[PDB]
Amino acid sequence: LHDYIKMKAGENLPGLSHGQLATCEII
Amino acid sequence: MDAHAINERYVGPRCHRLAHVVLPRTFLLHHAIPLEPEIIFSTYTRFSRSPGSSRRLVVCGKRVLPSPSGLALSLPLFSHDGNFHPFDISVLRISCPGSNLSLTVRFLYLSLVVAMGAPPVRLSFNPVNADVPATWRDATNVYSGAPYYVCVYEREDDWLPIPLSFPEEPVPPPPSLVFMDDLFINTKQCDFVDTLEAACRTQGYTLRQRVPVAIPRDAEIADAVKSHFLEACLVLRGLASEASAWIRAATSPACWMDVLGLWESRPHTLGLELRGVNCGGTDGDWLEILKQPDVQKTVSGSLVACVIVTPALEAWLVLPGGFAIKGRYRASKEDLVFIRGRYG
Amino acid sequence: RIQYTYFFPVGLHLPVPRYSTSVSVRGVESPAIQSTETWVVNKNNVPLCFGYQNALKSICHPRMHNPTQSAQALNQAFPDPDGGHGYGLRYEQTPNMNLFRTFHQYYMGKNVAFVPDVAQKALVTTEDLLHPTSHRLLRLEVHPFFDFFVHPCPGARGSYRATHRTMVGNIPQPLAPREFQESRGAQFDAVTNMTH
Amino acid sequence: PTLAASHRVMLDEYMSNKQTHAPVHMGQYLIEEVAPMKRLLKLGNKVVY
Amino acid sequence: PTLAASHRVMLDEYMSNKQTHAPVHMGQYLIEEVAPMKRLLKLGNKVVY
Amino acid sequence: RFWAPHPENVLFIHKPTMEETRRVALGLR
Amino acid sequence: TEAGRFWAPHPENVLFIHKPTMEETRRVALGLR
Amino acid sequence: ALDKSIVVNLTSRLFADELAALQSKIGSVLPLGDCHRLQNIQALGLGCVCSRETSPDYIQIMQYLSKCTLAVLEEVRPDSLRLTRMDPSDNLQIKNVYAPFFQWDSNTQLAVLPPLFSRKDSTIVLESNGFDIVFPMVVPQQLGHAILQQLLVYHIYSKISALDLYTTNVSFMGRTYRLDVDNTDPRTALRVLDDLSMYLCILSALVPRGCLRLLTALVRHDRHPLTEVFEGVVPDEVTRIDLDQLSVPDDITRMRVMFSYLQSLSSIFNLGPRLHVYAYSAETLAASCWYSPR
Amino acid sequence: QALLKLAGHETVGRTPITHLVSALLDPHLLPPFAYHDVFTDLMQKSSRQP
Amino acid sequence: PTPVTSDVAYFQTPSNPRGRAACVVSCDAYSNESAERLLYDHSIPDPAYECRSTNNPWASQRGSLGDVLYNIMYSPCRQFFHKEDIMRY
Amino acid sequence: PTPVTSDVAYFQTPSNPRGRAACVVSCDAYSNESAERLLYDHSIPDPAY
Amino acid sequence: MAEYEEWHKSPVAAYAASCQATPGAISAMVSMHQKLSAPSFICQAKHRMHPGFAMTVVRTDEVLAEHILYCSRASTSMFVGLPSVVRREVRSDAVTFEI
Amino acid sequence: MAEYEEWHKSPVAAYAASCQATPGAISAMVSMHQKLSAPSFICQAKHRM
Amino acid sequence: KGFAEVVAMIKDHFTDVIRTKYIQLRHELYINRLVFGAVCTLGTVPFDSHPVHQSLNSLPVLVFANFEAACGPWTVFL
Repeated sequence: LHDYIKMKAGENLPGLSHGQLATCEII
Repeated sequence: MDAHAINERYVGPRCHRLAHVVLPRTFLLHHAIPLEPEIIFSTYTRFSRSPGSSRRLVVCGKRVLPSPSGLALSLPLFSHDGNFHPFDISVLRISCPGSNLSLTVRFLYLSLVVAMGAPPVRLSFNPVNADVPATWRDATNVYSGAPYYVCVYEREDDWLPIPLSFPEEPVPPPPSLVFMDDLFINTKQCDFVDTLEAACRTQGYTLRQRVPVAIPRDAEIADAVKSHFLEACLVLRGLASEASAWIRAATSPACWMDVLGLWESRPHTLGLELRGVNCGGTDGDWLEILKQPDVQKTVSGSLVACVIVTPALEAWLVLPGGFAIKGRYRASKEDLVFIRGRYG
Repeated sequence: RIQYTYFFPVGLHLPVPRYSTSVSVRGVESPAIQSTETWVVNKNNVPLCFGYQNALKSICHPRMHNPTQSAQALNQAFPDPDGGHGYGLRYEQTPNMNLFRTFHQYYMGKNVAFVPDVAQKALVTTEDLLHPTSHRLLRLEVHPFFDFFVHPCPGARGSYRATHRTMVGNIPQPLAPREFQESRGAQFDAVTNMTH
Repeated sequence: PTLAASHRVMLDEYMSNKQTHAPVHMGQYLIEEVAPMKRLLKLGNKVVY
Repeated sequence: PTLAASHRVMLDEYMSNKQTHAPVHMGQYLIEEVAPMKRLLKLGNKVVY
Repeated sequence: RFWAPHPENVLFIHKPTMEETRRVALGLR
Repeated sequence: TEAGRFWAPHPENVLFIHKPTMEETRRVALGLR
Repeated sequence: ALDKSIVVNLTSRLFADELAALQSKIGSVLPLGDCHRLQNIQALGLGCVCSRETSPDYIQIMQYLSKCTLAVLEEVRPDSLRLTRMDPSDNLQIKNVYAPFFQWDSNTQLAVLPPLFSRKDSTIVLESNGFDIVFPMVVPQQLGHAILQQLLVYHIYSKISALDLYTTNVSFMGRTYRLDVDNTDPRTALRVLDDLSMYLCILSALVPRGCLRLLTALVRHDRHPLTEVFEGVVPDEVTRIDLDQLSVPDDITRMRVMFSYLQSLSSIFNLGPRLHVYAYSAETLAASCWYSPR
Repeated sequence: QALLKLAGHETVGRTPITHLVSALLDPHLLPPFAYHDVFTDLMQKSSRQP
Repeated sequence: PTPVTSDVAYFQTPSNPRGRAACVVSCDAYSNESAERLLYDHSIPDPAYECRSTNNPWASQRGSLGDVLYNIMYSPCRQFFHKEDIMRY
Repeated sequence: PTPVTSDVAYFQTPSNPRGRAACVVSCDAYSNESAERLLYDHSIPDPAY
Repeated sequence: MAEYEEWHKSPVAAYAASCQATPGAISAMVSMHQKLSAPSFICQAKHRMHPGFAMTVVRTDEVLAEHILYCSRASTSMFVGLPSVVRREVRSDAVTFEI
Repeated sequence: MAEYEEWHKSPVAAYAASCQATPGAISAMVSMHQKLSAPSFICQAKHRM
Repeated sequence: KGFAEVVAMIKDHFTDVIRTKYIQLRHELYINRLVFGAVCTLGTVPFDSHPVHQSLNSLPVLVFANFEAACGPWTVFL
């Protein structure tokens, strides 16, 4: 089951258009 | 309806009589003939109680757009020594020039011969014409059971019917002489499986690896690979086909391969050629087999067995898991004259 | 001579909780009507229309209607597909008229149920088919008019073949939703002017 | 993108008041143009640059 | 084209506010003029160029 | 864990289930 | 892809038999036969 | 007199690897689009129709070649190709460079043919510009026709087949040479075979009967040198035409009409423009021909 | 009587266009229960062979 | 042609009609094995957005109707869909 | 006289009351057999819309 | 029955299993059986219907832009050769020189 | 019957198969048989029809 | 276009003429009828020189400039 939920979420980017991408969190 | 009158001037003289045949769509849906104008037809007949081969002829065919409707052809009939044989198959081979398509359509003469039964000097000018009227006569194919039409065009002719020379005693039964091909190949296949079952007895009813493929650890998987060998023995015995792999290996002048559809989940594709792989049996040569896209899915996947035939008529049964058993097709010298004549 | 490129859409369908911002318009608020046109200002400030009759010279064309041009490029796009379970391929005809025999052979010892390609698109919402967690639900929506799948021929590897959709409802929900079909049917009402 | 307005209303409202127009109404919508050239739009005598 | 309001209200709205006049209302319409000369329009004491 | 490939890996075929498969192939032909 | 590297301990091919799809194709094939 | 040359602008530059081929093939013949002075590379390539991405059309290349002018290289600069053109009647000096080496002599008769012995040899690439300059080749007319003889035989026996040593190879006296025919576009070569079929069956309806009777009296009585195409076996079809009586005043009205159609086979066996050579050297490989088109 | 105002009246060839605009009017779509000999009326009014 | 539930908020801002932006300037030099993953891969979202993968999947994918017609008069959709003429950048 | 479904937006911009634009400056020189196709040949759309 | 060789191709039944059963919903299904082909779209332009797909238009446009070119000092070093005159064509009407 | 030499002249019948059978649609059909002549136009321009 | 193309192009200029002779002459056909046409070669026009339209008393006549003239043998084609 843990390999199933990991399938539903997900170096992988070769290019980016608008800029250097930034992470967010969840509280 | 132009292709009848074209063939009487170019295929017409090179034969003895022509069999003008129009194929309806109900015949076309059964044999799956995709009507494009690129199609090259080729015809040859397979004799009986004689050395069986006639030369190959190219016959032109055109779609008839609308009183029947469908593909129109003309089949050659051959009269050796002044008469027809009743049990004498005329084979129509359909193929495209570029793509991978080969279809064999087979007709019998008794469905055709019966269906025919009811100052400067002048230079002549004789063009092709559809002026001659047609008389549409019904028929059924014996092999498939799909109806096809036969034209009879108007021209020691009305006095005599069409000559037939029925076979003489002692004779095999005509349910067995009509299907001469499907009872010859079936006994070669049933003798091929008996070499594989004899090869288990000398090894102690075992299956040894030959191809290095890792197997996930479950006891039910080890029982599943055994079920692929027994199912392949139900298929290789039941298979009796005109275009099998070992037949192409016998009439070759290279490994010949055909995958199988186990448990009827796939239709069989037969006669796939391994170009550039020499099946020598050494461990260097199995890697050239593994570069093929078919052999990777016959072993990593499931539900597909695979048969690889050498030009020396030695064949392996490749199972999923890398397991293989060496077997041998037994063809005598009298049998190779029978195969290279009618087929190759 | 600087040469730009321009684009503008036509004939869309907004989602269900429809909203407004303007206060000057009173006559187009009803969600039963759907626009089939857009207006583009010309060079000399003349507002030109754009209908499907002005867009008919390149929809009705056999390049738009054959997959042989398309299934030879998809075949070189993914050359070794997983040959799937042969569920909805064809009709295996058998000489039976006892349908209770055919009913009973198929459901007797079945233990694992298959789901086809197209039946697992008609339950998906309009956004999850476009979400990047789904390849196979998104890879096989190649063409609008047609519908692709995986065929076991040739060999032991698969290839892609094609059926035609023939209707509007055979387009799935994530590409033509439920409320679009209702608002399209209300346009069928007011044209022929029938009474229920 | 250019001026697209799926009804006659939205194109004849963006001409009226530039600021308070709606990009999205209930039935229709408007793509306000973002173009590397600007022009004078004269639909009557109202001018929206 | 000239001024042509198909009812008395539309001409009395184009006078009262030049910008937010309706070019086309539900029943009637108006043609705002695009003319090579452009005049003053004194109807009472409200003036529209 | 996977098994390691080796040319001595064997699968023992039963004698009756190979002959009971031989009975079915006779009838279907 | 070398002759001396034939019997690798982790070769590139891995068997993967999906046992639910194998039972449904046996059982239909035992229905027709 | 008449002062002529052609300088060709390479649009950016060119490398030093691809210059080694354009320097090695100096003094060769290539066609170009229009008779300008100043010129881009996109007219000098014969392979604007002999493309890589599509299959070539060997008749259409040769059919292209009687249209265009022909030009001779003399100098190569790494930004500009300097050539010289060929006026329709002009004594020039040509040099024999071409790699399948066929010896010439004085008073031979040349011909300009598409590259058929090797495609990759006669097509050098210039990827500084994204274009390939494609050379033609000059061949004496004993093989100027004898390749077009072999090429028209091949397209007949491809449709019948769909052996491989008789349908492809070209036999000059002494040697054989394999053609470079693997992937062609014969849809404009079968029109040429549909233009033999009209002239050939007309020449099978007015065959003079006296010449038919001389075959009956030669293939079985004496032994001519070139009657050994046949065996002693005469065709059965010749006797099935022979049975009508002779007619001397109707072997003039058949000979004169048959003679007129053999002026017409100079319309389907055409070469390109021709080069009448009048002086040749053997150890300099330099000829001096006389250009005259048609 | 509501479908026939969209389908028009003109013909391509022998076939009317009402047999082609909507699948509710194409007789090759059959109603999924037949108590009558519908299978033989389909063949004599069809350039599409069933 | 486009699915009917494409977004108006896409058509406001200057992007290409593919759904996935063809800005191949951003990727690495001469990595043609890696420069295809922007134009036709769908395991990642597009370089424009981070919630959806593709606006119209009838024109973005390999074999789709953008790759059928315009990818090999004048066509302004030859600008955006041709695979070889974007890999020059 | 003019049909009741004549579109009002035709009357906003300075065209002519023919319905079709009659700008014969645009066509070729000295071609009376080709300039007539602007005025009366109703296969093409009119040069305005 | 196989679902791919069929007129009714399963997403039809997904709509009918999620309706409201309202007299407006009957008008959807009658208009849903619409032959999504080429010569029916003609009959969805004579009545201004909406076929089952939206589209995106793509254009081009041209501008005669009068440009400004700036160039700094001594970016280029020139080399000017000496001119000459070459004769090519002799006809009965003209002799063509070119520098 | 000859459809061109007749009072009723088939586009009448297209209105009959497309009504809604409203009491306002009756008064349309009374005014629909209005004689389209010259000395009938006087009687509609008096009452401003 | 050179002589190898025009003989293949004149045959398509007389497609509907060859069919309307040999069908018309199939009840009786003579060997001296089989010659069908003859192409000469009259001279060369310099390329980029255009023909000029001209009407004379009317009669529209094209006129070439700088036409140098030659001759040629009559060649049969069919």
